[PDB]
Amino acid sequence: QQRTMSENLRRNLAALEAKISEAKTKKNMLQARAKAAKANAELQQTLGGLGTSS
Amino acid sequence: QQRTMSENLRRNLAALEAKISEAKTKKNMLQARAKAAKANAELQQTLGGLGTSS
Amino acid sequence: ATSAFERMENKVLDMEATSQAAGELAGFGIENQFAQLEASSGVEDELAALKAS
Amino acid sequence: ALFDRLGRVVRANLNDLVSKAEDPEKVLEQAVIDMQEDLVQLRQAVARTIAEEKRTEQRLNQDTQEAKKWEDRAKLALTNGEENLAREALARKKSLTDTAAAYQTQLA
Amino acid sequence: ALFDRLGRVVRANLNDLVSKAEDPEKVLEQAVIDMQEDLVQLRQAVARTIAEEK
Amino acid sequence: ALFDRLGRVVRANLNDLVSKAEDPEKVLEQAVIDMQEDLVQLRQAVARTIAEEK
Repeated sequence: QQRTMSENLRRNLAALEAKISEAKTKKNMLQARAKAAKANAELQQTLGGLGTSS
Repeated sequence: QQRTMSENLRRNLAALEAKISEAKTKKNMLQARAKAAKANAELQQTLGGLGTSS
Repeated sequence: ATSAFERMENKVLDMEATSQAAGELAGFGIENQFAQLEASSGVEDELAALKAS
Repeated sequence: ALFDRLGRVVRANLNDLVSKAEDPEKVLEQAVIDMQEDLVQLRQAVARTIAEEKRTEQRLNQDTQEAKKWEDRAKLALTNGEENLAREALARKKSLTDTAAAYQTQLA
Repeated sequence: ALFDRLGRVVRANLNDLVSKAEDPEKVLEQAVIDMQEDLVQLRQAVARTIAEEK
Repeated sequence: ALFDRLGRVVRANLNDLVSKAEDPEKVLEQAVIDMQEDLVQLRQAVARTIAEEK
């Protein structure tokens, strides 16, 4: 009974490590998309300042 | 009898989680509609101030 | 889930900023028609070169 | 009430003081910065309503692709032969297409 | 009985006081912690009926 | 009860305060130390069940 529980805990750890590592890499990717969106906001804001100064 | 009650409680939880999560997402949506209505109120209030100053 | 909501709301602010930048060109006929004419004439020039080849 | 006469004289004093000051160039430069501050704040308010439009549109896209993933789960349940999972995947499609229609109505 | 009028005025006073306070963000953060406390207590009650099943 | 309105306003105040603070880099560094502390404690729990197996 202890070895069937020991394998069941190994499966629980393997599933948990997979979903944690997936969630962390996807969070880094969406933060890089948000950094690109911030750069497009700066581009439009400086284009507005180029418009009023020109 | 305990397993038929155990499934009945699972159905009660599943229905409760569905109606709670629906109510919370709809409350966020109507708060975003209310934020848009507040922005239209600010737009009309500042247009009144543009009217009197002009 | 909590940190994923902060990531989600940050990307929603990028999409609203992107929509506001697109609205600054919406109904702004001079820049809108200039970009359309540049794209249209570029394709017609590429097809004219393909017909000459 | 007595405060009324003090209101009339202070209103006359501040009108004399501003009238003595006022000039064409000062009112022109004030009028262009007034309209610039009104316009930039009102365009920020439009950017908030546009952000709610794109938020509700991306929610509609997320539900409509999730509804197709529940059809994929229903097909997988039918090839497995598990009727209770196929019927749960149908109930997921029915409820998630109702939330998609709610987001589409809000977006309209 | 005489206590009734004191009940009407205190009910009006507490409604004025709460109404002056209420905002969209405060009700949203309260609503998510309310459903989290309800859900964790109800899942503990399900864990008791599951423990009686096992 | 009266404590309820004080709960709504303090929940709104702490949500405003945290919202003013939050940034992508701070949540990323917190999320990696959170998963490291969860993983090392859970691996210590697996080491206890392995010790009972041996």
